[PDB]
Amino acid sequence: GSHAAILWNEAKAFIAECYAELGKAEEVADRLDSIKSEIDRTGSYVHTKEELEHGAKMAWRNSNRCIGRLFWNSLNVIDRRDVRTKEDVRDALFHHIETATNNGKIRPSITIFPPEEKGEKQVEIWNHQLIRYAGYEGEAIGDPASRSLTAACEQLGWRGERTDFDLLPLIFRMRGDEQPVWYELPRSLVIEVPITHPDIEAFSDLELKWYGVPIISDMKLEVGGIHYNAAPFNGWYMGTEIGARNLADEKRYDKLKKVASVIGISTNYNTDLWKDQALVELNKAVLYSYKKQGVSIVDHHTAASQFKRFEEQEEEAGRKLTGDWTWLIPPISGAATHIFHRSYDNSIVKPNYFYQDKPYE
Amino acid sequence: GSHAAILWNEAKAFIAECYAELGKAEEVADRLDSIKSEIDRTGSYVHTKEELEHGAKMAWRNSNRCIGRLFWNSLNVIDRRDVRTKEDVRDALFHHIETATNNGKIRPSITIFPPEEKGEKQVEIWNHQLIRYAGYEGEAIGDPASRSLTAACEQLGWRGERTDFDLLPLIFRMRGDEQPVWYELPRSLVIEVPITHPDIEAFSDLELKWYGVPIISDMKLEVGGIHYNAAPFNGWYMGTEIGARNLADEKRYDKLKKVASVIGISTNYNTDLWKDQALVELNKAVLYSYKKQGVSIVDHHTAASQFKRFEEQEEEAGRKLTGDWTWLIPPISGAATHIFHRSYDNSIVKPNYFYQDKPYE
Ligand code: HEM
Ligand code: HEM
Repeated sequence: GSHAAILWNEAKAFIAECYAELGKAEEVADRLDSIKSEIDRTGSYVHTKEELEHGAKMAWRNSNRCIGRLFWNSLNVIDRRDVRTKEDVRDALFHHIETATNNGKIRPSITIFPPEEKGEKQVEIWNHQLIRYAGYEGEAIGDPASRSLTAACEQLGWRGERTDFDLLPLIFRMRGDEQPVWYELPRSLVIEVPITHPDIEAFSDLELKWYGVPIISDMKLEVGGIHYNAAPFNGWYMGTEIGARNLADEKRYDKLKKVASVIGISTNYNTDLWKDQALVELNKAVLYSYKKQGVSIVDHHTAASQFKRFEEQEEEAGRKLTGDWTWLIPPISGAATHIFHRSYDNSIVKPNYFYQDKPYE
Repeated sequence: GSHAAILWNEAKAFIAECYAELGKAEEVADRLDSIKSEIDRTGSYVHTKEELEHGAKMAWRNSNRCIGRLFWNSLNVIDRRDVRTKEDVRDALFHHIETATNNGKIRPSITIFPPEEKGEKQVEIWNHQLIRYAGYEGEAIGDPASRSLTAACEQLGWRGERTDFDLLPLIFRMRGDEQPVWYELPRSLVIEVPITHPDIEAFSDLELKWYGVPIISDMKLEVGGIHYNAAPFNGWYMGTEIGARNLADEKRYDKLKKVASVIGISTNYNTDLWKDQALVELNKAVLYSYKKQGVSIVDHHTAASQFKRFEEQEEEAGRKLTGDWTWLIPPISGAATHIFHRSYDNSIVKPNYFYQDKPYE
């Protein structure tokens, strides 16, 4: 009743906006008629390859928290709405990792899986990211952010070796099944980068490493009223995400004090700004390491500079710019970028990516 | 008509809340009667020494953008509502600098001047801060943030030597005068700190320096409906304000590239994170310098730690905590403090400090 009404309204808004950008303004009338009859006949409608391809791009462009939006139109859209089995999904996820990694020269990609029909999911991905480390407790081992998902995986037959860098398996659920299935990731498919410093040799004593490609797999892609709960996407890392957050947060790997030790500075006084010096060196190490192994990465300055060019292009295209200041500013030297010195409208514009409730926990 | 109504409403709210914290709950009834008769007789009311003293403190406690709120109850309130002449104001401002500086051991203080009567100001301070550097243009000289006020001062007979660190004079306007008066600051009253590094001797080649005490003199203190447009206040600096903003912003002194040069690093590649390393060293220098000359300063870690204790005390006192995340997080290593990892309610609670339109510009 009310669900068939919201769907039609969001479809009219999307097709108009989408076709206007694609230069197919005359085809709007004939397409909306087909959609109206499709919603009445089945209860939903199917996007064309061109529609969801641009839809996923528009969704990226409207992502307020993303600093890499300059490259929105170069997104590699992989259409996998034809998957029916768990092997199909697995192979699609494996393919995503392979094609996105591209031997280091990372390609911003997204794999589209079947959307929700009558509110029920067809494929449901449990992983936050396709490649992520596990986490445990007695004393902290691994990535604390992954604790709940690690426990869920263990309740399904999976067991990790309990090192700080255990690769969580792929874990997803198919329509009609009560519990999800899991598949260990083939190591040959996963690129990892050991962290070393360009001037400090002792840095390798920390035995730090991180994976090459972040692939967010738990967000919902909303395009024209259609909910693609399963649609993993990826870009390349921005150094700070690793050296200022993942390896620095007290609630994550908490490595600042150990970094200070290998670089030769004391952790006695705050006034010595040891945490800051540790952050700079750890972040330099991250950037040097990724570049050395031939894996794409971008520093926060270059990234902000690229985002500045994005702001200019949106003004040039006549589109309103939206952004979340609190997420756009880098966690290291934010005042050194232009983002800090201006304000952004945090309005939500569709199509976009949204958060969804975690099946575990 | 409507002005006498708003005033009475804000007075009832303030006296109740103020006396409840002071343990004088029974005196509320008799005090509100006197106030009601005072508003009818004159059109406004006069605070008691105890009322505005605690009012200024409560105002500090409600300042969402302030990280040093832990020390709210130790505020040194100086009552100068008895000033009538321009010499009175000048001496009060001179006194403020002297007593607040306290030979380096800075004392958080506030000088209260007469409030607005029928919407018109009695004393109007033009300075953003009592002690601040001037700014000019052909090529950039001094502090760009002070350009407009510097031009206004020059249109009044004042002329600076055009160095990067010229002290702007005190400039204020008395009721009944069309234009403001100005007084040069006595150098013996102003403590300045030359910036040097603990390990790098070449740092002094940058010839950087900053003043010791920041005294915001252009904000409005609102207590119980009474508007104290002139009420300068001060705390001590947090290193980052100087080394990550005042001396780092491209729109301020823009010293990062010159800092990189004296510390021995290249400014060629962003991936080398030279801006970040420059920021750490400049900030360490700031903290070491202030401490060396015996002038109070606090690093961002200690400051966040102190703010954490403030959050706990407000929960313990039963008061709702308000804060602006975007201003509370430090501009250097924000994720290394607890502030970054939580959210804050940006609701405005009175009494508080507000922005007011600049008479110049
Ligand atoms: C191409 C390079 C990319 C860079 C450098 C970049 C960078 C960033 C950064 C630094 C954040 C903050 C992450 C954090 O602090 O947790 C972010 C968030 C985000 N970005 Fe990207 N991004 C890229 C590509 C993409 C792509 C391919 C999409 C989608 C098609 C996208 C969607 C978003 C979304 C929705 C968020 C918020 C996610 C969250 O709330 O956890 N980004 N991005
Ligand atoms: C005692 C030590 C103090 C410290 C360490 C401290 C620190 C800070 C910091 C770091 C900011 C940000 C400044 C910027 O980024 O421009 C701030 C803003 C502010 N603080 Fe403080 N503060 C202190 C005392 C005070 C006192 C004495 C009051 C008032 C009685 C106060 C009122 C505020 C207000 C209203 C703002 C916002 C001002 C603006 O928007 O420009 N603070 N504080």
